[PDB]
Amino acid sequence: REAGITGTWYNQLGSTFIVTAGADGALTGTYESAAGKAESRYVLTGRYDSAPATDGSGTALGWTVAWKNNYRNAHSATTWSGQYVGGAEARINTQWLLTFGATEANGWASTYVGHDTFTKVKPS
Amino acid sequence: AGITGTWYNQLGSTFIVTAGADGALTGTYESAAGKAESRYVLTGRYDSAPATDGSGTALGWTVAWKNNYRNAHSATTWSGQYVGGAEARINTQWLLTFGATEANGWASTYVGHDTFTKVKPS
Amino acid sequence: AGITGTWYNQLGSTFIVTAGADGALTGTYESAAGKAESRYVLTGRYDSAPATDGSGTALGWTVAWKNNYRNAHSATTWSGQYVGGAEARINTQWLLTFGATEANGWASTYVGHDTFTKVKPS
Amino acid sequence: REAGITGTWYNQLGSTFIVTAGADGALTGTYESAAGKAESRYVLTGRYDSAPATDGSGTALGWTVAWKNNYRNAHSATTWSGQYVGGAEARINTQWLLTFGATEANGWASTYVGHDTFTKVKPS
Ligand SMILES: O=C(CCCC[C@@H]1SC[C@@H]2NC(=O)N[C@@H]21)NC1CCN(c2ccncc2)CC1
Ligand SMILES: O=C(CCCC[C@@H]1SC[C@@H]2NC(=O)N[C@@H]21)NC1CCN(c2ccncc2)CC1
Ligand SMILES: O=C(CCCC[C@@H]1SC[C@@H]2NC(=O)N[C@@H]21)NC1CCN(c2ccncc2)CC1
Ligand SMILES: O=C(CCCC[C@@H]1SC[C@@H]2NC(=O)N[C@@H]21)NC1CCN(c2ccncc2)CC1
Repeated sequence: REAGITGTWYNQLGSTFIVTAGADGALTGTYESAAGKAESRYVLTGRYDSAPATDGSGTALGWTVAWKNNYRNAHSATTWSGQYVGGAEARINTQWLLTFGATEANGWASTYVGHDTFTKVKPS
Repeated sequence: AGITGTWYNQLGSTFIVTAGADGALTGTYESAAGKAESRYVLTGRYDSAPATDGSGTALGWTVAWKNNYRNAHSATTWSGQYVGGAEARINTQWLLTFGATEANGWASTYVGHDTFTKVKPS
Repeated sequence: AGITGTWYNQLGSTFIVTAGADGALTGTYESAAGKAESRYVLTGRYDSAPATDGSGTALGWTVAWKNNYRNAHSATTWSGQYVGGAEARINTQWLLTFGATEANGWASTYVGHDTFTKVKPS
Repeated sequence: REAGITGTWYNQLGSTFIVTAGADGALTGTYESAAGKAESRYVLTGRYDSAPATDGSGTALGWTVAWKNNYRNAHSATTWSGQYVGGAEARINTQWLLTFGATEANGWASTYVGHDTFTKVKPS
């Protein structure tokens, strides 16, 4: 739901995902990474299913951060693909792809893959 | 920036995108494959000040597979880079997540790769 | 080497493995999820002379989901590393490919992640 | 089939995949990468579906290379997951994960993802 997704979320790295789920299916907000070549907040934008199934499945969504802000540029971008699962212990379960700029010859080695689990309470 | 325009991948899907001065990607995506018909909204981000050393321009975008005609309860993100030159291309790898229960969540994401060029695959 | 033994992931699957002197991984895998029953053969490889700087030990293995009882026309590879210490773990990400026609090949691979420890998830 | 898979294959990077598909579902052979921190041949081992479906689908398979041989050790391993599709232009279509040794704190950034298409004739 709009209400369930909008707010502040934290992953296992301690990063802070601040998002608003708009009525039109848009995700907007800011991302602060606790890891990598990043400082302070970055713009994010994405999309979510604004009319999810009523069978107990999660709500599919994704978003992108390009790692450039007013302070620095790490010539890279991450996309997160996953779903919101509501309930007592709400979660956004994601897989991500982090691509960094590379020459054509080195393009084969230009994308990391990983996974982040977002919860409403900070871990550890 | 080279990114703005109409692009096609190897499946024949149509990616119509505008790269704005604020680092945003906006536009529409029409998939030639899967549980999809007509155009879907996309939004993303790109590096608006890329390196000048021959590296590509990092970018990503998302489509949620709901429009006025269909809802496939799923979303794809593409992560990759624009490479300019004689034959400009956008090389991507993608993640397609479909809604699932928590118990079936382990099997909820496909991975793949799409290469986009400006040549209509007529 | 620490790798030889019985490991369990967060799904409750059972990975019984031997890390041999020649860099090979051999053993059996029992999945607690999906189109799978009983044990399946696995084979893989690991770095038999890892760095001494605190880095983990890189490794990977494959299961094809055919045994004497079932054939799910699919295979999973796990890629990751062993990290030793008080609570040894094997952190992995995996790719599960299922047989498909060429036309449906774009939608033929799931991606996920499994973390293995030696604690029976009783 | 055993006959279709066994032999020498080439990917778009110019790497050489030499494999034997055994009756027991085993893949064995050697891999020579044209890219990255690699020289000469490396041992590979994997598995394939030795009784695939008869409906026109491909044959699921995977294999692993640890990037250590008699000459060097790059403290890393790649797995390829994919399928053999037989016919006039036989192919092995794969996705891969390349993991390199990392400390626990840097484990989030320890795996590259990519894709290789193997054919019976060298490209370009
Ligand atoms: O580190 C960042 C930007 C921050 C990413 C933070 C990541 S997003 C997924 C995960 N979840 C989080 O919450 N945080 C992390 N970008 C790089 C990566 C590697 N780079 C190269 C360059 C050249 N060769 C190899 C690698 C340089 C720039
Ligand atoms: O097909 C789509 C939406 C269109 C995706 C098009 C894809 S995007 C990457 C690729 N590049 C393109 O240009 N086109 C393709 N969504 C399905 C996925 C599978 N779904 C399930 C549900 C339950 N269990 C298993 C699978 C149901 C929803
Ligand atoms: O379920 C299995 C085999 C068991 C996989 C167990 C997985 S391995 C990674 C994870 N870690 C574990 O410990 N366990 C799970 N194979 C299916 C996959 C989906 N299949 C299709 C076919 C056609 N269209 C779509 C999907 C049919 C075959
Ligand atoms: O390059 C190789 C080994 C050869 C891989 C060849 C790859 S297999 C998939 C693709 N298909 C091929 O045919 N060939 C390529 N291994 C590394 C990678 C990155 N490494 C680090 C270390 C520390 N921080 C970051 C990165 C160091 C060791």
